Amino acid sequence: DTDSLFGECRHYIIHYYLMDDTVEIREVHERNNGRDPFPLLMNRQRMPKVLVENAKNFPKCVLEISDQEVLEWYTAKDFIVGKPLTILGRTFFIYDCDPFTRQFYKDKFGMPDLPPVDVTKKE
Amino acid sequence: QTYDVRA
Amino acid sequence: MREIVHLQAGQCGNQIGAKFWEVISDEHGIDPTGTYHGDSDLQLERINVYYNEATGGKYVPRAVLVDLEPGTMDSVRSGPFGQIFRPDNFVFGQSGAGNNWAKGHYTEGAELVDSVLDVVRKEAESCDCLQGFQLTHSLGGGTGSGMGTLLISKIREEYPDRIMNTFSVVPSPKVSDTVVEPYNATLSVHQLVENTDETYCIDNEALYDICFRTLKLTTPTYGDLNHLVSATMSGVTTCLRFPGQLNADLRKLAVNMVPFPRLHFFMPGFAPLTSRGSQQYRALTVPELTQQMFDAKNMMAACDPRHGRYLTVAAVFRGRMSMKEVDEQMLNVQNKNSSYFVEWIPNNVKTAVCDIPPRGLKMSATFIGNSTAIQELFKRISEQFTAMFRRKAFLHWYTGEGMDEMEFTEAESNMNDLVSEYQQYQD
Amino acid sequence: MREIVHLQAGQCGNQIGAKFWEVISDEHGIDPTGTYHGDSDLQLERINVYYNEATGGKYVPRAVLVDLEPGTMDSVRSGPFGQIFRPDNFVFGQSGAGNNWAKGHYTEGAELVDSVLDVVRKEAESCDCLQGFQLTHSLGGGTGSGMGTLLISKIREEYPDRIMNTFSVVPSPKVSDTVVEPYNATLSVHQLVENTDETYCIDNEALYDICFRTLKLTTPTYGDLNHLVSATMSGVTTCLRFPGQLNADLRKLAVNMVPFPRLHFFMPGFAPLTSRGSQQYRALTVPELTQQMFDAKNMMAACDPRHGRYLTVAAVFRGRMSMKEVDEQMLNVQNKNSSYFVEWIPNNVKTAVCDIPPRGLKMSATFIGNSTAIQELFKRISEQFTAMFRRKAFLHWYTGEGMDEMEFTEAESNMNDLVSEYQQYQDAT
Amino acid sequence: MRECISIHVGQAGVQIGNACWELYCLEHGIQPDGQMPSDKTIGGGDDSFNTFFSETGAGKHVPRAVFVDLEPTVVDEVRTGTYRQLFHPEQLITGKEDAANNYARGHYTIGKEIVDLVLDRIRKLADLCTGLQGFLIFHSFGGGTGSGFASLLMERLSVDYGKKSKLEFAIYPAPQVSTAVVEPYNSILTTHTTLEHSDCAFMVDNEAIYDICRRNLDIERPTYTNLNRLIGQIVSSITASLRFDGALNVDLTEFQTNLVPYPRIHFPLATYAPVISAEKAYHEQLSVAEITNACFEPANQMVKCDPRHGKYMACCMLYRGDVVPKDVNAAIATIKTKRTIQFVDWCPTGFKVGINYQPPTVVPGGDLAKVQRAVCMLSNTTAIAEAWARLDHKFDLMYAKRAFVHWYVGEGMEEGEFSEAREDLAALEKDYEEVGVDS
Amino acid sequence: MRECISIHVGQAGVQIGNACWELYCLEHGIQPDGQMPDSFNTFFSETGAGKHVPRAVFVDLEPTVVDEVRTGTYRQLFHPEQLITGKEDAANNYARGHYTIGKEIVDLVLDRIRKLADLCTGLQGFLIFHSFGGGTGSGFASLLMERLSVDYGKKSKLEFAIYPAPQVSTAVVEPYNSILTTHTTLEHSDCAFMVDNEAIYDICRRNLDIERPTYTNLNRLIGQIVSSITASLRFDGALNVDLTEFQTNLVPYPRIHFPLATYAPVISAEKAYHEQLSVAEITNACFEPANQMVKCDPRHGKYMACCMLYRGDVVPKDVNAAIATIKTKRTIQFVDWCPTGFKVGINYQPPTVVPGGDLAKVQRAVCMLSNTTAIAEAWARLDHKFDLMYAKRAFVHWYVGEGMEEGEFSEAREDLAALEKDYEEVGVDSVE
Ligand SMILES: Nc1nc2c(ncn2[C@@H]2O[C@H](COP(=O)(O)OP(=O)(O)OP(=O)(O)O)[C@@H](O)[C@H]2O)c(=O)[nH]1
Ligand SMILES: Nc1nc2c(ncn2[C@@H]2O[C@H](COP(=O)(O)OP(=O)(O)OP(=O)(O)O)[C@@H](O)[C@H]2O)c(=O)[nH]1
Ligand SMILES: Nc1nc2c(ncn2[C@@H]2O[C@H](COP(=O)(O)OP(=O)(O)O)[C@@H](O)[C@H]2O)c(=O)[nH]1
Ligand SMILES: Nc1nc2c(ncn2[C@@H]2O[C@H](COP(=O)(O)OP(=O)(O)O)[C@@H](O)[C@H]2O)c(=O)[nH]1
Ligand SMILES: [Mg+2]
Ligand SMILES: [Mg+2]
Repeated sequence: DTDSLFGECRHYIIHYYLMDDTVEIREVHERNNGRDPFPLLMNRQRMPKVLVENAKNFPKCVLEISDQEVLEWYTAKDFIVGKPLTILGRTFFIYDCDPFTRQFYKDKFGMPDLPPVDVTKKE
Repeated sequence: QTYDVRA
Repeated sequence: MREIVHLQAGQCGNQIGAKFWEVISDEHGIDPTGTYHGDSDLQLERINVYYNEATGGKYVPRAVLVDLEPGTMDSVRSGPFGQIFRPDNFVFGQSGAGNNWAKGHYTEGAELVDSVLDVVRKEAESCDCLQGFQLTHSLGGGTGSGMGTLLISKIREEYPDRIMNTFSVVPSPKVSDTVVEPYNATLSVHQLVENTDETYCIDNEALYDICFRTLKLTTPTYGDLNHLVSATMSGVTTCLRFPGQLNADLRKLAVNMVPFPRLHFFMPGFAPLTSRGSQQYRALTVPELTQQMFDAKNMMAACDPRHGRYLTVAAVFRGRMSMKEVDEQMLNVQNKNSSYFVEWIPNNVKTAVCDIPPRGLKMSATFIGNSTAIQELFKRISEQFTAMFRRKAFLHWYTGEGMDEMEFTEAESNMNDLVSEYQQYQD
Repeated sequence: MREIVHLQAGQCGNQIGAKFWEVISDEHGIDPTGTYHGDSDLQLERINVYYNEATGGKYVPRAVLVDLEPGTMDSVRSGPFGQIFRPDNFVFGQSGAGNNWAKGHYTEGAELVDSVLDVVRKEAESCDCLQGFQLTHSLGGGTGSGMGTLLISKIREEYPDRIMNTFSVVPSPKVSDTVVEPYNATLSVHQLVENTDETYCIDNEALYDICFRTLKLTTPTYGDLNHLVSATMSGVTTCLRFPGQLNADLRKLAVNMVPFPRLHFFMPGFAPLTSRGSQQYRALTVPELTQQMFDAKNMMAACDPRHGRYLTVAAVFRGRMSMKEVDEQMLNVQNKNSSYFVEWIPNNVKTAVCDIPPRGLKMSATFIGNSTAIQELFKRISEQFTAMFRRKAFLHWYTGEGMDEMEFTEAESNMNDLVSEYQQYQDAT
Repeated sequence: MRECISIHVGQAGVQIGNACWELYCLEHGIQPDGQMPSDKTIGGGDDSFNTFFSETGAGKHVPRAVFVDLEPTVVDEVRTGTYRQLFHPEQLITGKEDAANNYARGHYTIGKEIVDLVLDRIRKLADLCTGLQGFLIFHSFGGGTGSGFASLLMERLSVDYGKKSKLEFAIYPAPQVSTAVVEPYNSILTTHTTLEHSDCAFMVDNEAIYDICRRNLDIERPTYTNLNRLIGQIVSSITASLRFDGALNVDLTEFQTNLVPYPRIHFPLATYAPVISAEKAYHEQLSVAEITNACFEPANQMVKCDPRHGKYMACCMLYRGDVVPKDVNAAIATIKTKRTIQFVDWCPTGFKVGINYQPPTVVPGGDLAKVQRAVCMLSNTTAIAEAWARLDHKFDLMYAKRAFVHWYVGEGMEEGEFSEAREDLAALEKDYEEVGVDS
Repeated sequence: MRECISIHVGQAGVQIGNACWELYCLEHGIQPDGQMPDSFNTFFSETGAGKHVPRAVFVDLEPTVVDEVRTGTYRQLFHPEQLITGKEDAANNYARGHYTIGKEIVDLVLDRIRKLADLCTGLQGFLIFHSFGGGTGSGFASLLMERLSVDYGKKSKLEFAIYPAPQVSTAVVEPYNSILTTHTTLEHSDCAFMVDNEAIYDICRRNLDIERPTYTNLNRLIGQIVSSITASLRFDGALNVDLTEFQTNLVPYPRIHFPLATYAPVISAEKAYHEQLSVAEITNACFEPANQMVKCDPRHGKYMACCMLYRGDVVPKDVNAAIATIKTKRTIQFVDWCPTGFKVGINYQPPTVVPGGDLAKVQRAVCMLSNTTAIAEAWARLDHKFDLMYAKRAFVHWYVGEGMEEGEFSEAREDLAALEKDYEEVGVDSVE
């Protein structure tokens, strides 16, 4: 968020549940942190990516976006290490993931190579 | 292609 | 110009108001970040009614979030439009009220009202000309039913002339989730009648009934009941935010809706409510909006106006239409249902037109009505309140706060005085 | 031209002055080496006010660092901007005072004041037209509360016309760390009233309260309080160094701020302090400054002025702003809170404008105020001083130096005289 | 030279002002920029950019109008309309809070804030003109701004200009349909100023135009803009003899003189003809004979009343276009020999005829076809008496229960004025009944 | 030829010098180096090199406020010795600028005005710009004027100064300086132009639509007014008026020399596009109380002598029609002993416009110098502020510490009480 006057570098941790595919984004609070202690940015829910092209004739002021109107859900496919991914207009570049995630991705999902990428400046 | 790693 | 400050009390208030701030964020085209990316110029000319400008092109809501339990603030900040609200606008205590009116009104209400009044005064002085404050709360809660009644009493003394609209949630008999529900409602309604210029009675079970038949939603959560409420809440101030052929605001109906100061309870309604399957077969227009308005099935509360008598009727029309047809429907529905309108007030219907259609739709309509049937809800509460009050049941929770017993008697007295004056207007 | 010599007494003074000298080093764009690196012209136009020229393009601060204990000198020499100070400007003794006022002013103060005097007269003769001296110290120490009071006692005799500003640290009743605290404070306020042009009462408890709530930092180190006082310190002389649309200096405010010579205790305010989450939702506008200067929470003193009556108000604005908006707010605040102002003084507010903002910022404002609430702090000292002086507790440390018992009586009498007349002038017709 | 100033008040006055000034700009050929260095030259009226517009040395003809409202948005669209550069921004005056359908709010609390500013604006407008003929004021009896703020304005205008005429083009509440419920209180209470501080009234209800637009112009789903264009045609026809030359030129004074027999009777009825769509217009032949017969048709009246139930007292005629005096004359002689048309005993000669050259211009995208000849009628009659009677009946059933009163008395107006104004219409209805008696 | 010398003092004097000389240079066409790319000879002296050498004296007790001019765009317009500074300021203190710091620099600034006047052959007079609140603008200007009266007994001396505002104020000790300064502007002044910032703040938001004005916005307006009074001298006109004429036709008694100025029209570039300027139209606006740059109501007093200044495309026919309009209203009052209270001056060249300003390029202008008795109430509000001050003897030790006797404080209070007492003496009607 450097471009705005309120530049920040707060790190985030993103959880995806295999219960039903749900994503939550918790923040990493610092020592001083300048900020009120808050639990999470977003809560367990289903993110659409693109919805059915009949969205023009959908009264979004009355009915919510539902499984009839979406044609595709956020899945682990956008959730791959090394590549940025947008949620609600947030750039959210993935820095790294856990060893259990690396295992599961390599032996159950299929892609074997997800090397880490440093994101920290040299002071 | 190039947007660095940024802090 | 003309500003609005949105008060938010209780979990019912917090979830409804957060949903409301979404349904005007999409209208005024602001992202969850806080920037404008809309297209039309009219979308950004009167944004100052609900939003306050900050540096960096960011617009912040003029809302005060109050809830006595810190748990609800966690969900609101973690919502989709969570990072849009200001942290200082969040005010919250450490201990809840346990669904008890007496605790939240006197015991734990005293330590927090000074902080609520602080930010409310700050938001009051920030704007130049203020029209009124809007409060969303539940009448069966512990904070909104409790502290919220304390908030409205204090602001009326501070700002008498400004208008008070209340989007309160009134319980239902068929489905209830709290045993001490009648005690809080009966002790709160006494505060609304003395200090409120108009009230919008909404009941969850009517919303459940609408979703079960009218909208055809298989698994109705709490959100769709809130989104439908947020539609009506947007449908009253749409004429204020935008130009129209026959313009209106929150006082134009409020002047035109109060025959006597004791009568300010209304039936809100929303016309374009169709199932997703029947959306193609339905052809929305001024007639099809009208017959969907006037049935009791579309009504958002739990009283049949057919058993009652319509005092005054509002029709705030959103979108572009022809009024001679609008005029004809209002005159037609007046003539045929002659036994349902009052005889000492001719021309009971008030109409207004704002040209801007709602987002994702072509035509929309908001109905606000005062009918005799609102007494049926109140006497229903008396059937359960006194039956629980005749045995002094669940009184030690209320009595332990230090309150007397005549407060219960004077509350039941004024309501029985209200309905008797309300029944005599019917006859 | 208009120069300032920065006196520096005690561990409180050494750490505050070190932070201040770093702060205006950033504003004037001078590296820790001592060379100018700043981007703008006016960052080196009036730098002779605080800095002295050295061959090879070097600037040395015009500071005199004094402390009876040599331990603090090593810390300030080991700091970030430690090497910028001239080594000869460091003057220090071998034995401290042990929080004893009598040792620092009478016994151990006599041997070193001459060495302080030699450097002080050296810097004073260096500048052609000195505006005055400037001292930071603590009233709860043995050096600043002791030796410092002897220093301001002498310097009035030599240079009477020069402006004396004192940014003293006043003790708090709630938080304290010295058992013999009130005796030193009672023996220091007597020296301040006779020989000082203006005094700024700073308190650590209020600075903690600011950083706990306004900035909501969880772990306030001693740098953060030293940063807050340094910003207020720079906000007083920013109009002197840089040009402004309505200029002022120390003498411009001091004439407007002292109605009577006994009344020179002030109560400072700094506007633009907000938490990082508070940055996100904020419109940088001057009414937001004015509301934030005038609230009881922002002030860094231990007195609420709602029980006092505001005698005179001063507000120096740093930045390029519109004075019609500036002037209206001070008229507005004078009208809504009419009860808190004196009625014998119309137009209680003095205003000034400096166009250059502080570095890293667009807008700021510095507030200096005189009110009756400063009397609430002196009596609260007497509630503890007399309670300890009645049983003659901890007196042999003071008595062992060879001093009499009357000195405490006259110091208590002078402050009782001052608080009694101060109340009279508050409710004067 | 002759001149008129417009005092349009409230949402109704502003919207009518949008239509009428658009017609006046097109009538004289003025760009929305307010200038005319344009190549094409329409007309030859060098004197004619006076009266309505004000000539300046730089070439911009700034209009002589005052747009005032207590809500900004209705004027704000004019501020961002096509003719924004045409209007003087200071001629546009806005208020932050409106009357909210309350006559009291716009008369005692909110109106008085901007009265001094508005009356100062009128003064410099009157300072520019040399010979002011009269004031044209547009408002509505429904809204509080058009009823309250207008009422005090005429009260202060009368004490400032005693002699200058003040004409009332106003929206009357319709008998059956209504856009408000507290409307009768405001219309009851605004009758007092338009009775003592008025010279001529032009009441028209919105329902009659809906009848006219559907029946004749064939617009099945009309709009306010359709109503406003018809209104703009009337006012131009009133001012047509002033703007251009004619055989029988009439100013504002003569048709005021030949319409008011008694000072308390100044409520005529307006009628316009021919009003037909583009398709049907050319298929008929249009003469003077039938257009004046349409002027006497009860279905063509702009007010919901039957003149056959009443009796004419003074009819003012306004012909315009390629009219010839005999077919005006022969039309009148045919009018007299009808028993269905009745006239008072004390006015054997009850017509005032004015003749002009310029055929009425048609705005593009309208509903009126381009026609050669037209006619405007201003008929004072006793058939308007029933309109007040229904309004009293509507008011009486709602004053008895004291509905809506607390809004008014809480604002700061006494309840004794409510009964006082009702007595006035009780008195005014008897005055028309006195004239209906024949000796 | 007629000449005028500028004796700008204080922080007010230096900024008003920048605005006035910027307009003056554009008026004649002066390049910022000082070159014509001779009506300019009244304010400019020529060398071989063609540099015009503005005849101004910038004096202040603080160097920062003049060093900004020294680095300014007009660094090569003004003479380095004409810029005179002081090491320390008077610090809002009248006595400090009158007895301690002023006297060190009196010798130099009197030598400068001597040399500038030595350049001039026939000197019409001096214009002095200063303040009543600040110490340097009140104290140093007083003694300089005290020594100016003896040095040149005859030469006219005009006083343009700001007055302390009725409600707002930038300091707290201004009334002490303000009260003590009235002695100098009474026994050593020929004409006074007291103007407060609120009224210039008032006029800017309602006419020019500048909601957030600054001192440069006011200073351009006062630069316009000083341009208007002198423009009759600079360029030709039908009825040319000099400094002596309007001085004589404004001052009936020696102790009454406080005229109230008024300027019109003050409109934006947009406003001129849809409005028709006329001589009668701009004349009326000079009489509205909402346009006065002194917070006083002339309808509460009576007009006693009015000076007229027309500039632009002005015709004497419409001059007489406007004045004939003026005399036929009851709302405008005049004193009994002055049936004829006008002094008309007509000039040709219209006022120019500086780019980046606020005033539109106008074709006709009007300047009003109306001396009335309604200004006396302004001094009355100063005494009430002063009397509540002097009772408790606040801020006196600063004045006493400099070396000023406390008896003068009562004496200055008694003088303007007599000066007030002269004003309702004029307000008495001679009812025979
Ligand atoms: N015929 C016609 N009537 C209009 C028009 N605009 C408003 N009205 C009438 O005006 C009445 C309401 O008053 P408004 O003009 O809308 O508002 P107002 O005059 O500013 O008064 P307030 O509502 O108190 O502010 C409605 O009942 C309409 O009948 C219009 O364009 N044409
Ligand atoms: N209108 C106007 N007033 C000014 C201007 N500059 C200063 N002032 C006024 O002058 C008053 C203070 O006097 P200054 O001129 O600023 O300073 P000074 O006269 O040199 O007095 P000292 O500060 O003691 O040296 C302020 O209250 C301002 O209102 C200006 O450019 N325009
Ligand atoms: N319709 C609807 N009702 C809600 C929602 N959230 C809570 N409620 C109702 O609010 C009641 C509980 O209110 P409570 O949290 O105790 O209010 P509080 O004590 O003021 O915080 C329940 O009976 C719910 O029916 C919502 O999102 N929609
Ligand atoms: N606010 C603040 N207070 C300080 C700082 N350093 C020391 N103090 C205070 O100074 C007091 C001790 O002063 P001391 O060293 O005895 O002063 P000395 O005897 O004159 O050298 C303690 O109570 C601290 O609270 C500082 O950097 N900031
Ligand atoms: Mg209106
Ligand atoms: Mg100065």
